[PDB]
Amino acid sequence: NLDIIGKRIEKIKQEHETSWHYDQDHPYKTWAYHGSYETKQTASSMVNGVVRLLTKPWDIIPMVTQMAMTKEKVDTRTQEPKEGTKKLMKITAEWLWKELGKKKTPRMCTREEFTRKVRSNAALGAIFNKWKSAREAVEDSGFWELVDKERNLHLEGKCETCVYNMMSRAIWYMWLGARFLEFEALGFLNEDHWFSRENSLSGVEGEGLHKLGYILRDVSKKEGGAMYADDTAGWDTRITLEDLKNEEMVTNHMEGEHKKLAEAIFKLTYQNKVVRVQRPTTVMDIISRRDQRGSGQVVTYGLNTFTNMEAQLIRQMEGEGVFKSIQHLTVTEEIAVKNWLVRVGRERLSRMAISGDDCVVKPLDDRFASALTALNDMGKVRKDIQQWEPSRGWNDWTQVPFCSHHFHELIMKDGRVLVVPCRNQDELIGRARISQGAGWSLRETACLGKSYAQMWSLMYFHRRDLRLAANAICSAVPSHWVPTSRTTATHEWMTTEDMLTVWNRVWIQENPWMEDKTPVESWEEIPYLGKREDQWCGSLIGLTSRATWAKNIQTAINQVRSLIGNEEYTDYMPSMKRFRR
Ligand SMILES: CC(=O)NCC1(O)CCCC1
Ligand SMILES: [Zn+2]
Ligand SMILES: [Zn+2]
Repeated sequence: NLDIIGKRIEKIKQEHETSWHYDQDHPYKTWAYHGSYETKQTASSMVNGVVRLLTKPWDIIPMVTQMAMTKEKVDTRTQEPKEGTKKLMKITAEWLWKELGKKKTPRMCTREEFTRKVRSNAALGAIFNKWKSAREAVEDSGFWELVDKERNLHLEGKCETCVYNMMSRAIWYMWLGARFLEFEALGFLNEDHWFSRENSLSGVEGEGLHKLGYILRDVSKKEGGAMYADDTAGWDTRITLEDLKNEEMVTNHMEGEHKKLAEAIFKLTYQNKVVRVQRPTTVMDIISRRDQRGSGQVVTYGLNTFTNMEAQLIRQMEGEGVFKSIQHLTVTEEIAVKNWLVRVGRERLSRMAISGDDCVVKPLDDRFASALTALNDMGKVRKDIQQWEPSRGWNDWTQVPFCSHHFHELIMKDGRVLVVPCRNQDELIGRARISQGAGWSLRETACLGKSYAQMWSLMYFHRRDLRLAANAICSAVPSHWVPTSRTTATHEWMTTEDMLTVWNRVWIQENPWMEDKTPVESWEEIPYLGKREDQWCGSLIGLTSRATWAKNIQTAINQVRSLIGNEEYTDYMPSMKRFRR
């Protein structure tokens, strides 16, 4: 408690020693409240005019238009689990780290790795303040003094400047220096692909939307019961102290300066948070707590994946009756769990596809559906079902939801079999029509649109409206202008190369589920979903407004060409059969 956080709080108390007050109408019961000073400020989503002008039929679809417009679960507290649960979680975490580290070496990430990261404009979610942008503070050795200072503080076992700014979400920013030190200690989890499928068997980190469908299908091929895919209710707010402690056991695989630094992040930022919060009543409240998730977007992913793999293995143990009760674990129930992990624990990881808080499990049989005592006690309460009502399974990998997607089996006119990702096309068009940020040029706007268009052509080519609208946007943006993206899966659509050539690389060449690597010569070799499948997943094919739009597409393309100016443009519409004269 208050020794570990006191320093961070005293430094802020003094930064605003003109303001300090212990207010009596503070709405925090779960969050420890320490005081407040004075402030006054707020990020609304803007519309991409290039994408909107080339998707006109969707101007009257509320599912699309509504997306463009527009904290009582973060004030909850999960009961510390039963003892038998704590034992199960501790034993499984131990085994899992060993498994994940069998062919990886934990290592410190570098200034030079973090420097290049912010320059190529990755999202690390920091605050703007001594410097301007993310890019400014990196080029300057007086910054890395402020970093150097903190780093030595962490080795000394204290912490001064590592404070969360708050603003089923609510993202926790940290000043860049704080994000560096996190990244230095734990960046290896992402950067060295600890949660690749090759390395973790359950994981899909860096597999890409074009491989996930194939991965669910290979899980389907295993003998067993239904595919379960239960979402947890507000998973970040359900991360117990015991989860943070079991996550910390990765430091047991570390050494030297690294081991101390990783230990510092876990003990001082994760297991003892300090957070500054705007309360429009506007002030800045300074609250603490020992539990819940609050890392950076990217480390959160890897740790969520870890704890999720752990819970689902344990839910599988309960379904297979490896243990009976969670109130306390016997010493034979210990050796039985242990014997299980050793004998079948790798086989059981390969029955799962886990991506942070999200999972699909094909358990050994359907007893799994009513194995709820361990899961509920770990605090990983399922969403939109009664706490003790059995999970409902899926009989068909092409119905399982995973990473906001479903997957179709699509058979090429030459018999080869693509497995393609999909979701409600209103979702895909509403997202493409949004440009997060202030002060975009017509050219930067146009280049974002082209990123979406190039993705549609790569991932969602089997949807008729998305192929046509992608050809239209790429016809309407200068052929040579480069795709952009302000918070960068595997993004092979981020290139100026011929898209049919990328398609052959991604779907034929680099695809391990394709045994015949015969290139595809033109876009008409590449099949669509069935017309009715396309309509089920939101297609406007058959509607009057869409038939007009398609017939008169070269007129919308020209409107955009005229707003941008006289530049060098390619016509891509002859790539489709109907427009090919
Ligand atoms: C949709 C489905 O097949 N099963 C999910 C639940 O288990 C049942 C309702 C919420 C969780
Ligand atoms: Zn610190
Ligand atoms: Zn679909």
